[PDB]
Amino acid sequence: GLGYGSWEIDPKDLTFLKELGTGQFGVVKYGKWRGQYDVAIKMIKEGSMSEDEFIEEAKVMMNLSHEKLVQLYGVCTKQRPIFIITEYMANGCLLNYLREMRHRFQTQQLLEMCKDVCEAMEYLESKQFLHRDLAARNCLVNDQGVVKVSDFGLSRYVLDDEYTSSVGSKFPVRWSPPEVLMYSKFSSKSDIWAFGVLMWEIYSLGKMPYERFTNSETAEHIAQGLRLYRPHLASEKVYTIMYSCWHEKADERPTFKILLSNILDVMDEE
Ligand SMILES: *CCC(=O)N[C@H]1CCC[C@H]1NC(=O)c1sc2nccc3c2c1NC(=O)N3c1cnc(CC(C)C)cc1C
Repeated sequence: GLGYGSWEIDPKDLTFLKELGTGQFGVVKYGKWRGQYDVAIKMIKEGSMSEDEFIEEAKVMMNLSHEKLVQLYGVCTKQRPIFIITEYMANGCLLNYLREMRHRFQTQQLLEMCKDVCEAMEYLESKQFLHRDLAARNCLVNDQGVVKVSDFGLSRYVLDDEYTSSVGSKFPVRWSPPEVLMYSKFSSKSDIWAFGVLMWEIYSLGKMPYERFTNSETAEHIAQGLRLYRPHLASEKVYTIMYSCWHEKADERPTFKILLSNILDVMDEE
């Protein structure tokens, strides 16, 4: 209506129903939009985000739409704190979901989670949009068990320097390729590397990558050409796919289109 652009949600249209917890940007709630539609609401804690830059980018993100990508519905910007409104993912983040042993996953289900994420990443790649921080902690699970990619691109607007450079105590070292750690060279191939680590997290049921190492030791391990190794639940064919994401030379890593074909082949063969 009057006063709200196409990227802007009227917060008065929101009904807050349940607090989901607190993340890095702040509190996340479950609610309804105009009484009928499930939504997630992330309340951006003040001082945490580059808000004017994020809002301009939110206008571009409104045009990103894919079955396996968490849908941005809009932002609430007239106020502090601002809200990010999205489709609701009832089973929470993939990381905690993988760690609940009660699910007793079949490997067929684990590969489907990889395929879910890979389709979303191929879509983002087809739009020349880097995620820049892909990890199981960022993927979400809906009430049907479908995995979708979330938080895409948001690291660009984080003001806490501990998060934004490899020198920082909160940088995702364990998801980063050597050229990121050594030179800060981000590209589609640093998303590819992180996807390989995500595949490892999935088949490891949510273990920390390099769980016996510090970040500093992980960087040295990776820099010397050493890698994660095969999770007990990964077949040889599955391990070949995730390992292909970790070529020291970025240009020898596959695209998300090639990974998708490889994953579909293994689904057929297994
Ligand atoms: C393992 C990670 C974890 O523990 N997360 C916790 C942070 C607060 C409580 C936990 N979060 C959630 O359970 C959920 S459920 C859900 N559904 C939809 C969206 C989200 C969501 C969360 N947390 C979220 O942060 N989001 C969310 C993600 N990404 C964006 C950005 C846009 C462009 C997609 C927005 C939201 C609301």
